[PDB]
Amino acid sequence: YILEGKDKTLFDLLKQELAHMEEGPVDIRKLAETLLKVDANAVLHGVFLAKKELAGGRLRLPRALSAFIEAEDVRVASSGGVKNDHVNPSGDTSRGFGNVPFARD
Amino acid sequence: EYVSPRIKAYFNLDLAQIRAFGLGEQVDRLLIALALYKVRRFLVHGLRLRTACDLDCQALRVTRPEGWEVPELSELEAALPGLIEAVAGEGRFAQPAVTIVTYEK
RNA sequence: AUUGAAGCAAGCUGUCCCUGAUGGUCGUCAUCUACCUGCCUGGAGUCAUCCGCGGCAUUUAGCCGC
Repeated sequence: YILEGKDKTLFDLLKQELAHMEEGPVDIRKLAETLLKVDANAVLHGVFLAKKELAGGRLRLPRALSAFIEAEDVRVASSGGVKNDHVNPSGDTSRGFGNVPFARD
Repeated sequence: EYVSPRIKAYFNLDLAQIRAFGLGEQVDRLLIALALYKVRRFLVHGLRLRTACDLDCQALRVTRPEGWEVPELSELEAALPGLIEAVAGEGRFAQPAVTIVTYEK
């Protein structure tokens, strides 16, 4: 949806930046300033280009901040689960059964 | 993802071979100070090796020769410009020190 | 090539019976052996919420478990 599609205005500007990335020294600061001009959250959470024309997709930026949650001394308990049939009344028919016990923790 | 109770970084400097170059004790002390400088800077602020690889230094120690002491980073900072000046005055470096070449097919 | 037969050198003679096996010594000696460096410099990296939409429903007539 973004950087691809029949119409895209913000392909031209990025191609203008990648023109410098290709025709000179590659600079993460120019990327950071471009992302700051188009999206402030992209600066913090990182980006990777993949279009062959955009310098082979070589340009990238790792995330600036990270977080997670963890547990210690965990006592085991138990649960089950479900992931099963998805059937059809007409045409393509492949699913008629299924189950997931898992004995999940 | 991996969990380890003991991660170790090992560093080895080949004093015998640099002596076998035999370019002069000024060059030897220059290269020793340069190596110690590299190690100290990496150890202080090089430890974000990877996006999920967040590492910290708990303690450095020497293994061989036993009982030696390592300079501090500010002390190497203060020594380096003098030792480089000495080796430049001995004429081991070419002049101009930085040399320029142009690349095209 | 055809109406009134080339569809035409068409009928022309070769049969059954027979026991090929007894025995020969390919066998003794031989030394394959010694010398050599593979190695060497080079970042794989980066961001992308497991939730569950199952069942009951032919059902937007309408809800409900783990």
